[PDB]
Amino acid sequence: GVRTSPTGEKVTHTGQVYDDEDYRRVRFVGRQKEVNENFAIDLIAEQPVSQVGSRVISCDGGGGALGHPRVYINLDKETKTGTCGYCGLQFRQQH
Amino acid sequence: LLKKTTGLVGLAVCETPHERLKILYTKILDVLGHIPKNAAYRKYTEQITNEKLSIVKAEPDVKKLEEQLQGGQIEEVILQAENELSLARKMIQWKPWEPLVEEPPASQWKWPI
Amino acid sequence: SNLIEVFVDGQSVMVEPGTTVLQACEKVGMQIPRFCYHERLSVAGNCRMCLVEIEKAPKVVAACAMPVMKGWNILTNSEKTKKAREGVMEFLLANHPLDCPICDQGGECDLQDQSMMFGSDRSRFLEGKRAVEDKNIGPLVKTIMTRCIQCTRCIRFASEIAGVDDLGTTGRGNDMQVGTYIEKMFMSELSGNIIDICPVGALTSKPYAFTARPWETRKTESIDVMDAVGSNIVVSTRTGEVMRILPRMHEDINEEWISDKTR
Amino acid sequence: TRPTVRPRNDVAHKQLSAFGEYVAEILPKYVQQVQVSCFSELEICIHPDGVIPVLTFLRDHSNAQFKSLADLTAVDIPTRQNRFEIVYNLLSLRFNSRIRVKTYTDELTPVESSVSVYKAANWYEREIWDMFGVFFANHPDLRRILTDYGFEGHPFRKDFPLSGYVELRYDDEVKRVVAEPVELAQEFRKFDLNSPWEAFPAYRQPPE
Amino acid sequence: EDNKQFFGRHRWVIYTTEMNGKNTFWDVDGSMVPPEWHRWLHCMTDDP
Amino acid sequence: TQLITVDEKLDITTLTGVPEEHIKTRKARIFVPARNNMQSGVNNTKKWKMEFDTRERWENPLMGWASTADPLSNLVLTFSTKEDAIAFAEKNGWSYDVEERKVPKPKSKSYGANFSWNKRTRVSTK
Amino acid sequence: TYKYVNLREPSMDMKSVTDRAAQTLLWTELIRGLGMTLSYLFREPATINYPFEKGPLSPRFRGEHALRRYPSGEERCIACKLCEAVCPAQAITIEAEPRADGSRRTTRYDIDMTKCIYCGFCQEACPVDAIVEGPNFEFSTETHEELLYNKEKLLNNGDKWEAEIAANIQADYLYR
Amino acid sequence: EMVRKCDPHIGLLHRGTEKLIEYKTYLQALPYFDRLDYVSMMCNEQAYSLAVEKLLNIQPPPRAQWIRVLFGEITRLLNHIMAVTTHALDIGAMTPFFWMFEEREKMFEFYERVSGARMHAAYVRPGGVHQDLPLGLMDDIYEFSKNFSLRIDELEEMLTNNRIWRNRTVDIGVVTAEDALNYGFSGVMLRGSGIQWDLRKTQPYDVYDQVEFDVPIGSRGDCYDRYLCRVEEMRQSIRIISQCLNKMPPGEIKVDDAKVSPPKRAEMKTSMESLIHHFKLYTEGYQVPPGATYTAIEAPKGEFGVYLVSDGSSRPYRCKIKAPGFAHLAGLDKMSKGHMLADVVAIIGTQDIVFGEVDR
Amino acid sequence: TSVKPIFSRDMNEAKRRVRELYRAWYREVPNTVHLFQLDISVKQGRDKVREMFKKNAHVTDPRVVDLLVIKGKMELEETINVWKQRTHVMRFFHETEAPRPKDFLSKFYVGHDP
Amino acid sequence: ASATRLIQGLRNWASGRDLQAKLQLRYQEISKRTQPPPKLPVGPSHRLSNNYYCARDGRREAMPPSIVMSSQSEKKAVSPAPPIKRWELSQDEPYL
Ligand code: SF4
Ligand code: SF4
Ligand code: SF4
Ligand code: SF4
Ligand code: FES
Ligand SMILES: [K+]
Ligand SMILES: [Zn+2]
Repeated sequence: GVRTSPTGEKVTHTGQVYDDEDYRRVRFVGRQKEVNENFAIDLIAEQPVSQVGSRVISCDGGGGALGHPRVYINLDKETKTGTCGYCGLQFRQQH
Repeated sequence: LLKKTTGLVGLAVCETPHERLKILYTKILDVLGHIPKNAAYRKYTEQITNEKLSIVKAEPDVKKLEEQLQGGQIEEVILQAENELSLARKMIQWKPWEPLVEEPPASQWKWPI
Repeated sequence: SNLIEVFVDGQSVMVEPGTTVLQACEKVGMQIPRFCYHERLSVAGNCRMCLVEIEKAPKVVAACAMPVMKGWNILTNSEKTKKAREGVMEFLLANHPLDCPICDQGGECDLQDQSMMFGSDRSRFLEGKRAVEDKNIGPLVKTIMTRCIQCTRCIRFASEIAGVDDLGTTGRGNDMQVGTYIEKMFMSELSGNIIDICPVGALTSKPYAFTARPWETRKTESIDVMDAVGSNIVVSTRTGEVMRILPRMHEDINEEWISDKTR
Repeated sequence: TRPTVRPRNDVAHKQLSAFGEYVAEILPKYVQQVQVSCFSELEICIHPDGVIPVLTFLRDHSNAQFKSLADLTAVDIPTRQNRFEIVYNLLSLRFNSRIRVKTYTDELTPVESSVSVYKAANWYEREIWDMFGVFFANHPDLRRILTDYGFEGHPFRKDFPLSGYVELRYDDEVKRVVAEPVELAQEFRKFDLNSPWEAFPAYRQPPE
Repeated sequence: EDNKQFFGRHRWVIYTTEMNGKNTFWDVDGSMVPPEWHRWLHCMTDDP
Repeated sequence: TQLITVDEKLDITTLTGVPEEHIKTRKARIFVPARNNMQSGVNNTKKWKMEFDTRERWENPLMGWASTADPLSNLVLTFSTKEDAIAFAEKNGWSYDVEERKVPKPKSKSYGANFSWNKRTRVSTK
Repeated sequence: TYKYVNLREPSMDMKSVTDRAAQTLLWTELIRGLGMTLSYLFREPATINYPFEKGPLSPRFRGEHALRRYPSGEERCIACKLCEAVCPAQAITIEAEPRADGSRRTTRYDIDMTKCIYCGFCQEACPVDAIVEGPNFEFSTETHEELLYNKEKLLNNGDKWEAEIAANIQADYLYR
Repeated sequence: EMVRKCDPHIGLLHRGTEKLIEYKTYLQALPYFDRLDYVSMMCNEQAYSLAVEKLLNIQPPPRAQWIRVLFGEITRLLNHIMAVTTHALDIGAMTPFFWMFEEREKMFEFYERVSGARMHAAYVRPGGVHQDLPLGLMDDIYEFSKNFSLRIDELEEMLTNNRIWRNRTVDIGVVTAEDALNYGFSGVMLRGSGIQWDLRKTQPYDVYDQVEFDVPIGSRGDCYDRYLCRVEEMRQSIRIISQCLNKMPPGEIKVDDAKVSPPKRAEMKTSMESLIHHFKLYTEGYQVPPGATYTAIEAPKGEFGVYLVSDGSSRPYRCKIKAPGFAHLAGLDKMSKGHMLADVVAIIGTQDIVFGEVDR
Repeated sequence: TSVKPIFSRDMNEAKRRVRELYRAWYREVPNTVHLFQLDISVKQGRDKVREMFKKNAHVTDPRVVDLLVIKGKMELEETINVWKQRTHVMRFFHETEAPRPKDFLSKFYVGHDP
Repeated sequence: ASATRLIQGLRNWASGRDLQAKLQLRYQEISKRTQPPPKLPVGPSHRLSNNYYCARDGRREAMPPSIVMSSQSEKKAVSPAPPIKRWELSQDEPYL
């Protein structure tokens, strides 16, 4: 979800944009500002919450040794989903 | 049999190695007699020089003398005898059997610091 | 003087009666590994990382708690001391989570450092680990309780120094959880110091969360000005920006604590 | 301890200990320590007044014959009052051996040049002048060898900073490469890496 | 491909005359190869 | 004779190539570094350290990095004792200030004191 | 266990002396050298037709840096700063914060490609395979600061080259 | 025409390498050694790795030792091709440069397949090597080595019996053996003068005591004997590579002490101890025990040594780099007296001088 | 408090050597201006040599002034021989460096440093 | 490899060698660019038992250097090692 400042400048996924009175916009004059349009905070929120039937799940990000270190997530809160601190995939105990 | 070259560049062949070795060993013992008796350089160098001179007096051959002196060619054994002679002539001047000139400072050789 | 003579690795050292084995090793300049012992907390003895061999004694003793007797030869580097350290470290790392990149304690972790120093270099644990529900004890102390090693420095600090008596252990066995058992918020005036004494990233600083990392920080020793105590602090910076404020030890002022405002 | 641990050599350890006793009692006027490391390397710590009598000994004596000067080195140690530690690495081809002859100096006391023993030293200690500021007496042509021609200071001292004090750039006003005080667009990030737990109990120092 | 040519000549690209709006009839470029063919052309794999 | 008598104070500032601005305006600090309270290890509190006063760090206009103009900004020297550090500072013409070593005082530890009869040092839990 | 290069005495019979003088006067070894050069004239050369043909590379190749994402679009980097701790040239500059969902992510990830020594210690220090040094070597610029990459350029190199980086890591992760 | 004096001024590539090493860890200091003798990359890697492993009191696995000797002899081929062909290129023979840099291109493909970089691999590490051989690499090393003898034969066709090549090398750069030893020469600079000294024979490292090779000995100490010594060292390197390809053992490629060598990436993502050890090795690095070693190898230019001093920390306190070319270029002044200006460039060619190792 | 000398037994031999080094530099300055085709005057270069000598005029140790004579002779040998270029000679004249603030008020204006 | 037999014979004659036997250009004899996945073996410390690290710790068995002489009979003069053995001339190819 990229947006645009009043100066016409794209705001990055970090939130950086130069101010109106900031001289450092002159580096983009006649050139471009390279932002990445694939925001990971948007793409991870599109994922479905995975319903599992255990009390503690494991997550390695998929792909085995191609993902992240394997972590175990406790799913005892029925208020909040159990979110992987590495990959951001989130889990819910189905009962 | 007159070995054609020593194999080392700038090291000529000695035609009469035994007489040259006897002259150099007796000259090392002559210079080394000027050192005091308590000096370990005198005792150690007299020991090795008398052993080498005994071996040179014991062997007529050049090849077997090279195999039992155990110093490579006979010409670099002659070179080593000359270096030992020059060293002992310097050791007369330096007098290193004397006690230590200065103790090092208190943590001069302490590693790790 | 009633000083008795004890031996650490054969070296003689004169100690006051009632000296623990850890303090006798500390007098000859040797630091025993520990997780629950803290020199300003009460002695718990519940991590077993300090187990050292007394010679002519067929049992390792908890050096954090055991008083010395006269003439003990403490063997800090013997074989069964090292086997005790490696075994206890393996049990500490069995259910411990692989969070070292996403953990703020990384680079300043006692569990990492004395896993490198006193433990084995690989795992034999072929099972699944535990995962513990995170607690909410305030907007200051981030709580990730899977990383907890149940050393009870929380509870001894909050009981003895902060005078709170609200942290505790619930349950029994491998399900023993350190928490408050209820949705209760641990806000003392000294509630930040549990981030200092926790040897793992189970309790971390929520304002300092994810922002820096201890090897790239410049440690400027300075003074607090928030009160008139004059608490000695470390301002740690990174690339010309203040990252956090830690305590310095001064025995006469702030012993090794600071208030939450200072922190 | 078989597969991953380096196998200890006891024979060369014993031989280097015996030869260190030999060198120490032949030359007790200068020899201050003799030590053999666990990986079997012999170090002869001598007094700086005996650089030449020791090194001419080991080059010329018929039980030493250290005919090659492999490397000559200085090490700055600022916690010593003689902060520089001059290190001679010697190779005896005849006995297939290596020896280390270590001595010391501070900023001001000269060391005698060993070019009359090993001509190989002619640049090394010259490098030691350029990098550490250890003056060598009776060196044939002592000058700088590695730094720039107008360079002030001696870089491999540990009180000298990593980047220098001056940087260079072409200035177009003066049509010339010029020196200015160094200003980095990004400072070198000093990392505090040392763990606070002791790694090696064998090397523990006695406390105060 | 030409597997009878020697290793280095055996795979090649003819670049297009127009890519992303730019006339590349003469101004062909080594970075005009997309990444799925970049393994094949640089012989990082046997499979196109 | 071959030894002379020099009774002047040891000062090598004209030899080290340091410019004058980073001799007389810098304040060397000589101190045993305080223990990181994140850890219980004390191996980093063993040797004395000499650092300098931190000068300006500012933002790179292009990238946002920490730019500096201080050559001595990363210079940390390590000394076995305090007096070696003081002698190295006085030898180089550095104005220094020394903080004394803060040693932790020996505490009185007793496990049975957690379970006393009449004292306040009973622990309420374990 | 040793041999003597150049320890041959030439033979002194009239056959060998006349052979050496015919070599001297009639230039036999020079015609040998001309013949070896003429033998290379009629060989197929080793020249590849760059840029239409490319030099062969391996999947271990260390080229242009890129930041990878998961197969959900979430970026792999969790701001642990191991790559900038291991970086031998201090080419990596990382700043982080918790972002709006509490995830541990970077706000700054700079690689100076003019400090970088292209040794790949960052990709092998990375615990999540986030920073990788990809297959691209054709990224010469006309300006110095176009090689001063920030997080946007690195995530765009990941999005640009992921179809190839995933296959190189597929072919080489079992050696790692 | 005569050269009375030759004063080399160096420092034009002085980069303060070994002051930069004091502020980096041991793993971070390893790629500096690729860039010293930058036609002998893995040999300098091997010298520094042997130095660190000697201070660490650990040893590499046998397969890593055979890979080190294999790639060190591939490196010796690289360095002597560079040496011989640029020494001929300065004198004027420009063509075997082009003939032998294609074989050198194939050996850079071997480096790129084993490490991912054609020159500065950072591959030989303290504790073993970084990564195992990719499957099919040793077959291609076999197909290179089987044909490389004909390439040496046609180089030696183009130079050895050539009268113009002999007239530029035979009376030139004569060093007596005693002056070669007294000037700190090493390698071919000794063995051209008849000295029977090679560190792979006399003070052998990793598995050189298990390979069978000859040592070419010069007889006159000139540029021509040193040329023939380098050609025959390429021959004997092909012999060693044949033996290493025949005798490569199975097993691991790092030391299985995981407090020195990093664990595998599959087990770093599974085990707690492996992730802790991966973390601490790639941030702090391993602590090396305190002490000082002087570890030397027979690099293809001569004795390449490291005097490495650890103070106990995970960073080197001191790392002096003894390079052969430093003492060789020091002896350039004696080697060129009584010769001419076109002979000094041949002397500079036959002392294989790369100024990265001269200047550090 | 008894140390080994470098060249001088006392301060007087050291001042003899300092004096002879100043003589040699004073003689060499016109040759230096001519062959490096410097655009300074000879008087300006002799003033710079006077400044570089009088910077060190506070040193009361014979060993330190012996080393200063040694380093000055090395600079002189690098100037007599064309080993320095024009740039290394002109680095004594800090031309591209803007004059720094010297008083308190302007250093207060420009930044934080004393 | 694609050269005609006339050019092949000319090239072999001008070099004086059989050049087609050892071609410096590479063809289908080299390894496949795509390989099957490996199963690399583990080291000797990948054992679930009898694998305490205190019994295979290389860095902790490093000792401080043993001080032989320090400033706090008719015994044999020693060398640092026995004298080096004279090398044998090569039986393979001595050039003699
Ligand atoms: S607490 Fe320590 S061992 Fe556990 S994840 Fe954090 S850094 Fe790693
Ligand atoms: S949260 Fe930390 S201090 Fe509290 S009991 Fe657990 S490990 Fe100990
Ligand atoms: S390849 Fe090496 S130098 Fe480049 S960013 Fe990665 S770790 Fe740093
Ligand atoms: S790229 Fe990898 S190593 Fe670097 S900070 Fe991100 S997760 Fe850590
Ligand atoms: S320290 Fe004694 S058991 Fe925790
Ligand atoms: K904590
Ligand atoms: Zn996950």
